[PDB]
This record gives sequence, C-alpha cells and structure tokens, in this order.
Amino acid sequence: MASKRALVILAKGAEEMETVTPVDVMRRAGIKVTVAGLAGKDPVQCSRDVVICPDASLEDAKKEGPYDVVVLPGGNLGAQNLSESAAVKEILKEQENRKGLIAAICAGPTALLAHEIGFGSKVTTHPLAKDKMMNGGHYTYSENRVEKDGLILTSRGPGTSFEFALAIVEALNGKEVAAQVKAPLVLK
Amino acid sequence: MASKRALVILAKGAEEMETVTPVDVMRRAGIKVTVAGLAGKDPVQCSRDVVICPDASLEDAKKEGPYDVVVLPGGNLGAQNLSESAAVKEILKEQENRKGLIAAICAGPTALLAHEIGFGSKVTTHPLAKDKMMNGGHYTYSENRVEKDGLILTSRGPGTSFEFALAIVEALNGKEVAAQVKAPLVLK
Repeated sequence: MASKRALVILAKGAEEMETVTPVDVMRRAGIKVTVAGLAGKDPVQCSRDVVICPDASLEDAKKEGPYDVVVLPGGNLGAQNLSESAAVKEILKEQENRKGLIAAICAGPTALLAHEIGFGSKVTTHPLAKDKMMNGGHYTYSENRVEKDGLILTSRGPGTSFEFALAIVEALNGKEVAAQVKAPLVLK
Repeated sequence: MASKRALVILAKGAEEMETVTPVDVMRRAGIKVTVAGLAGKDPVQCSRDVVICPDASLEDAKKEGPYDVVVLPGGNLGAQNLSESAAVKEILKEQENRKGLIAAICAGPTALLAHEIGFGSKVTTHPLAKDKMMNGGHYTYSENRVEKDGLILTSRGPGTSFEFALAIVEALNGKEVAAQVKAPLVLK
C-alpha cells in the first residue's frame, strides 16, 4: 500500500508553530507531506518572523494531487491570505467533492467559511476567531480542543497542535500508529 | 529598559519544533531573538526536513552579543553538530562566565556535556539522551518536564517545548509576562 499524502498550504503570516508541528508529526507517521507556498516557491515569512522554505509552489503541488489530507495552518493573516485565494478555493472544493479529509487549526477554519466548505459541521477555532467563523450560523461551534465531524477536522491554537496533528495521523494511519508516534514526544 | 535578547543556535538536523516553538514564544514575550545558523547564512535542513532560513550566521551573531539567553534545540544530529563546534564551545563558556542563562531541550543538553558547561547541576533530557548526558556522572538527572538549576535550564522533548519556552520567558521577563503570553496559546 502506498503512503498517505498531505498538502500543507503555507501563506505569509501563517502561525509557524501550527505549520511546523503538524508537518513534523505527520512525517513521523510516515505521511508524505508537501509544504506548498501559496505565493510561489519563495521563502515564507510567518507571523512571528520564522522564515520557512516551502517544498513546492502551490501552483505545482496542486497538479500532483490528490492528497489524503489538505491542512490549513492558522495565524490571523495567514488564514486571511488562504481565504482570499481562488486556488485554495478550488483545492478545498475538490477535496470535499472526493470525500477527502480537510484539517484546519486556530484561525485556519475561517478559510473554510470563505470557501463555503463543510457547512453544517461542528467546528472549533481559536476563541478569538469564533465570531468570524460563526458569521451566518453555517457551522455549529465546539469548545473541544480537537473537533472532527466527518471529513472536517478542526482545532484551537498553538497549544492544540500536537493533538490536531495526532488526530490527522489517527484518521489516515489508524490509532495504533498515532499512539506509537505520540510516545517519544513527551506529551503531557 | 532595553528588551532582552536570545540567541538560538540552529544546526543541520535540529528538531524543528524545538527551534520554532521557543523562537515564536520568546518573540510573543517581546524578546529580540536571533536565529543563528551554525554553518553560515544558508537555509537549514531540520530533522523532519522543514527548511528554516536563519536570521544571521552564527559567525556574525556571535559578534553582536552578549545575549540574555543562549538556546540549544534538540534533535540527535543537531545536538551532535552543536557538540562538535568550537564556536558553540566559546559562546557557551562566555555565557557561563558572565552568569547568563543557558537553555537546552531534548538532546540539546548533551552539547553542555561536550563543552563542559554547568557540571554539578540538575538536568533533564529526552529519555533516550539520558545515558549520553550522564556519561561520567557530571550532572544529576531529573525527570521533571522542565528543570532549572541556577542558570542551566533544560527540558525533555517536543511535547515540553511550550513549558521550556515559557520557563525562559519567566526567567527573563517574569512570571506575569509568562502568564500573559501563555493564555492565548490554548495550552492544556
């Protein structure tokens, strides 16, 4: 069986912890992860000024799908960039149409609202992003640290990144792989 | 009063989560953080293949000190590179001589052993790095998630990175700043 594949969409102003922790944990799980730069191949200046070099442009990575999961990091400005992108809209609608997992953390879920993805689901967000996500009442809000309603998997903040990433691993590779990846991490 | 300053030494094979989370949290605390590349100015390939562009070479950053804290990420190969570096030895011995904080996580503390820093302290490490750290009995081992004995601050693994970074913030900027930085993170 072929390894599962993840697309992580990296925009200027993304929360770097919410990019790096899921990428790292998914690679620990033996998932083939592509960090794709929204704007192109060039390095991306994250919210706290960490600069990450993407594996590929989104323009190129989006031709190499499909992916088992599409991951949207948070950060207020990163999520706003994801929300404004027609390319992101197309990728998310294709993923939803093929019944593939979509995972978003912190402010990231607000890009689901912008692109009309997953309406009628239970979702969580960062507390400060709740009102934006809930505009129109298209989702039902949850305060769970990770929330999964079918193929929409959401989480709250930097401090839920491990839980979020391990939930992706469990969904793709099963509970046993998630448990094995978790143990060396020294999680509380 | 001038802002505190942190030097984060980034080597090939570093654990990217243990680099990014402390950098981000320290910047949230208003610390001026320099991510310095051990090998030079070029991008650094971390343990799980995240590629980070340093702010400066170590060669340049080490002339712009002193720093309030010197931070050593983990990752087995990153820590081995830190342990082999004469430049790292000199920086750590200068920091120790000026009674400045030194903070190391996961395998990172083993570079303290290599450079003969902080002998006679209580330290923790990743469980798998204990035997290396304890060779010769020069430290006393702790299983605390974060351990601080004077100016030597150590921690265990990816899942202790927030605790580690917030301990640095508390040491530099006080408990109230650490508490204020912590709340928006959604930590368990």
